[PDB]
Amino acid sequence: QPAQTIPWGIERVKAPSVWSITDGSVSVIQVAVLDTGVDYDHPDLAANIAWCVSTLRGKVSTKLRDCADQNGHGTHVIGTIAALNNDIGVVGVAPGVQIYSVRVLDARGSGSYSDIAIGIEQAILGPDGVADKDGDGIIAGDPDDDAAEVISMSLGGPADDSYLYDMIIQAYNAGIVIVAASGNEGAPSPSYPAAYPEVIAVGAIDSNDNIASFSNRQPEVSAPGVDILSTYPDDSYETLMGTAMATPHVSGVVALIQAAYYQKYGKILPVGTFDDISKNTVRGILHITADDLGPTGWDADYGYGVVRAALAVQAALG
Amino acid sequence: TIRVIVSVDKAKFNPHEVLGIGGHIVYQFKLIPAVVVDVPANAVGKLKKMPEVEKVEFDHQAVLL
Ligand SMILES: [Ca+2]
Ligand SMILES: [Ca+2]
Ligand SMILES: [Ca+2]
Ligand SMILES: [Ca+2]
Ligand SMILES: [Ca+2]
Ligand SMILES: [Ca+2]
Ligand SMILES: [Ca+2]
Ligand SMILES: [Zn+2]
Repeated sequence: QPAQTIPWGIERVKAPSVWSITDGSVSVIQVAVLDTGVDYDHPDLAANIAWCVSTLRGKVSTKLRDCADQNGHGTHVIGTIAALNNDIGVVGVAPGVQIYSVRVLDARGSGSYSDIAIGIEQAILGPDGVADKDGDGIIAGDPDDDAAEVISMSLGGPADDSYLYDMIIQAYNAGIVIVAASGNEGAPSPSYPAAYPEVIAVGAIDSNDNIASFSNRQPEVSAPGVDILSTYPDDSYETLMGTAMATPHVSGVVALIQAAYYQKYGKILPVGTFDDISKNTVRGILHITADDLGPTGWDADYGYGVVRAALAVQAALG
Repeated sequence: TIRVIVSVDKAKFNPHEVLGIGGHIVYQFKLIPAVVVDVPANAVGKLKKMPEVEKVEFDHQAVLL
C-alpha cells in the first residue's frame, strides 16, 4: 500500500478543514452509492462499508459474491466519498461516513432502470427491509430507522420513466438527498435521473477550474471530475475522469452537512429545491456556499458553482 | 420475452394474472405501485388493455459516467 495522499479534488471542495468538526462518522448517517459494487475488503474502504447489496437482474442479494465490484467504477466513486483517513492510499470527502454499496450496474458498467429503481428502494428500506419502522414518517435522520440520508448515482440514461421518477419521489419524501452525475455527452442539459427536480445534477471541473468539455450542461453544482485519483480494485488505486467522479465529491459534502447538523442538533436538514438560496436546506446551503465560477450567478457550465464543504458546514451550524 | 415495468395500484394487482399472458413476476416494489415482469413481446399490448394497469414501460438502460 502507498503512503496516503490527499487528491486534488478533496482539497478543492475544502473537505480537510471540516474533519475536526466531523469526518461523517455520526451513526445515523449512511450514504448509499448505486454503482458497479465495491471492492469491500479494500484496506482503504473496508471499515466504512456498512452494507453491501446487489439488485442485478431484479433480485436483491446481500451476498458479498454478488455485491462485489467487477468493474472498478463503484470502488472509485466510493473512495472519493469515504476513503479512510489513515496512513495509506487516498482519503474521502467524508472519510468516516458509513457506506451502503448498492450494486445496480454490471461488470461492464451498464444497468437497467428496473435494477436502479430497486436499488433506490433498497437505500430507503435499508438492511431491515422496512422504510419507517416506527411509523412516524421520519425516515432519513431517524435513529430508529436505517435508511440512507444520501443517494449517490454516478450514472445516467436518456429515458424519463414514470416508475423511476415515482421511486425518486419516494426517496425525496423520505428526506434523502439525491445526487447524480449530469452526464458525459457535452449535452445542453443533464441525463436522468440528474434532470429530475428532486435530484442534484453534478457537472465536472478540471484542476484549472475549467468545466470539462464532456460535462452535460445546466447542472445544479459542479465538482472535481478530471484526473481524479481514488480507490480501485483490487486493493489498488486509479485515476479517472467523468461526471461520475464529480458526483461523490458533492455526496460527500452532503454527508458532512447532515452529519455535522445531526451531531449539533439531533436532526437533519430538509433536502430543499433547485431554487433554494437560504441556509435552511441542504441544497440551499450548497448553492450559496458554492464557489461561483464563470459568469456571476448560476450559469449553464458550473451551475451554482463548485461545492465547498468547509463553508457549507459553517452555514449549516451557524 | 422482454422485461417491462407495469404501474398498477397495490390493492388491484393480482400477481397471478401475468401467467395467463405468458409472463412471470420479477420484482414487486415495496414503495411504489409497480411490478417488474418478463413477458412475451406480444403480451405488451395485453398488459396495457387491462383496466387496473396505469402504464407499461420498457426497461431502459443507464451507463456509468
Ligand atoms: Ca440513516
Ligand atoms: Ca479487495
Ligand atoms: Ca487512506
Ligand atoms: Ca429500514
Ligand atoms: Ca421512522
Ligand atoms: Ca422515529
Ligand atoms: Ca457562475
Ligand atoms: Zn424472466
